[PDB]
This record gives sequence, structure tokens and C-alpha cells, in this order.
Amino acid sequence: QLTPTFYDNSCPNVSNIVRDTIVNELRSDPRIAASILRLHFHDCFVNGCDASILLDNTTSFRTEKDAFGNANSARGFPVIDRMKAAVESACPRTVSCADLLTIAAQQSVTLAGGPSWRVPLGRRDSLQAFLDLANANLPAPFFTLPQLKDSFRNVGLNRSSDLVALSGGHTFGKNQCRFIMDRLYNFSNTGLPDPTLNTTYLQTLRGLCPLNGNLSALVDFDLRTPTIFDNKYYVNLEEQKGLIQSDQELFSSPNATDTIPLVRSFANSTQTFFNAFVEAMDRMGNITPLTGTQGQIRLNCRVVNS
Ligand code: HEM
Ligand SMILES: COc1cc(/C=C/C(=O)O)ccc1O
Ligand SMILES: [Ca+2]
Ligand SMILES: [Ca+2]
Repeated sequence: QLTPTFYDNSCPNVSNIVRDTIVNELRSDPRIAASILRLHFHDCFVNGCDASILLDNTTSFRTEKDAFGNANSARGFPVIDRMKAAVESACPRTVSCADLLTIAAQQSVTLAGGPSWRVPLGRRDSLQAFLDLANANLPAPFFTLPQLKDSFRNVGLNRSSDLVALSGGHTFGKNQCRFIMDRLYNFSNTGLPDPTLNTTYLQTLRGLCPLNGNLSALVDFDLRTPTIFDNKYYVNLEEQKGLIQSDQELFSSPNATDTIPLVRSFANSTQTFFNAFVEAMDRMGNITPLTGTQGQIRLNCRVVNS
């Protein structure tokens, strides 16, 4: 069983070292907290939270970094290397990369103004990476609500509260124009914009992402508070201002009978959202972990030991 006190004796300062690393990085890269939370999410949705995502290429298996959901998209890997080196200096061969990334995600959320809690610990590191599984398992921004639900259920998160609450991770961070071009100019081959996108916000998005423009340009997920972890993401959805298709479907999909009340509940109360986010985060963090003597305590998160 995973437990929050796992390193209370072996590496009591692990959480603090992780925190200090993120604080320093945030001074030069204000997007890093959002980037780290996403890394943990992509780790957990592929063979569980086993740091498989941190592995680089080898001649026997391809890195998950080349998956459609990660390539020219996932970021912050060197920052994970920095805190790992610091933790290894403070407590040699003790903290797994899987647990380190889980802590980084939680500390990232707290530093951005979100809830503060102690994550269950005790996860161990995979001995391989899973590119194909990553391409099959990571949900896409163009998914319909049924597909998003199918995506979460496939990795073990059956509750609509898991989907709605974890989607709140879009209360901060960036998204490329590439992923909303269809919503802005030709949604589902209709030759028209997505009708569930607020018309006033549509004009704004079109100015940031003009047709034939730089598809890699970045746009904020939350137009209210771009870098603050709060419940404003949900207030946006209620106004048809979710950024990507998968955001707005939580509230506008014909299959959203069960998600609509959750969106409203989280938009109405910070406390309610925060509680559900912690709950959903720990459930996602509990997806098929390697524990005990399974896997290893990777010394360099990029490669398997020796
Ligand atoms: C429900 C399905 C989800 C879909 C389809 C989705 C879609 C997206 C897309 C397309 C991006 C933009 C990437 C880019 O432009 O390079 C992204 C960014 C992000 N996502 Fe999600 N996501 C999902 C769930 C989540 C979850 C569960 C979390 C965390 C709990 C998360 C955290 C983030 C963060 C923080 C960013 C910004 C990262 C950065 O700015 O570096 N996402 N996601
Ligand atoms: C970031 O996530 C994704 C990106 C793509 C990109 C496809 C393309 O460029 O053709 C597809 C699916 C994803 O889940
Ligand atoms: Ca993984
Ligand atoms: Ca916000």
C-alpha cells in the first residue's frame, strides 16, 4: 500500500528539496509548475505512475517522449533531473523517480496557489518505456466526452468526478494554436467554428491563432487567471469559454448529464474543487504502481540502472 510517510525516516527533506527546485525555476520559467503537473499525468496514464515517461531512447525500446501527446509538447525534463540530483545528494539511492515526480506535481500545484497535501509514496521505477501504450492511452483535445470517459476508464479512473476534477489542471498552463484551429475555423468538417465556443472569445482566439498562422504559438488555458491554480477554469466552461474541445465538452456535450453538475459544483466553490482535485489526484497517483522490490530506485531518471 502506498503511504504518505514513506520517506519520513529515510529522506525527511525530499519534499523541501523538490519545492526549492521549483521555486527557483519558476523565477525564470513561470510555466514550469504547469509543465510538471502534466508530466505526472502523462506518466500515470501509461503503465501507471512508474516514471516510464522519463526514460530516453535505447536500441530496444522507444521513448514515450516521441508520442503524439508528448513530442514537441511535454517539457521540464531537465528540471526533474535537477531535483533528482539534489535529492540523490541528500539521500543516496532512496527516492524513486516515480515518487519524485508525484511530489513535484503536488508541490507545483501548491506553489501555483492550489491545495496542499501529502501524496501517498512508495512507488518504484519501470525497467522500460511504452511509446505505443502512450499513443493509445493519452486522451486527445479533439476527443468527444464519450472518448474522454473511455480514456480515463481504460487506465482505471471510472468516476466522472475524476475526469471533471483532473481536467481542472487546465486552470493554468499553455496550449498551441495547433489544437484549436478546427474549433476556430472548421469544426468537424462543417466549415464553421465550433458552436459551443463563446462568439466573443472566438474572435479573441482567432486573433491569437489566425488561419495559416504559427501553429506552435501558445495560448493560455485559463483566460481568467493564466498562471494561478484556482477554480476559474470551471467558471469559463459555464460561459462557453473552455479553450480546447475536451474542456468544453465537460459542460456542453450531449453526454454531459453527469458532468454538468460537477462543473457547476466546482465553479461555485473553491473548497469543493480543491477537495475533489486532491481526491482525484491521489486516485490517479494510485494507478498500477510498482512497489516493494518490484522495479528499481532509478539513479538517473533517464536510464535504467546499470
Ligand atoms: C481530459 C483530457 C485531457 C486532454 C485531452 C488534455 C489536452 C491538453 C493539450 C492538447 C495540452 C496542450 C499541449 C501543447 O500545446 O503542447 C495540454 C496541456 C496541459 N495539460 Fe492537459 N489534457 C487533459 C488532461 C489533463 C490532466 C489530467 C492534467 C493534470 C491533472 C493536465 C495538465 C495539463 C497542463 C498543466 C497543461 C499545460 C502544460 C504546459 O503549459 O507546459 N491535462 N493538455
Ligand atoms: C498533444 O496531444 C496530441 C497531439 C496530437 C497531434 C497530432 C498531429 O500533429 O497530427 C494528436 C493527439 C494528441 O493527444
Ligand atoms: Ca508511466
Ligand atoms: Ca487559473
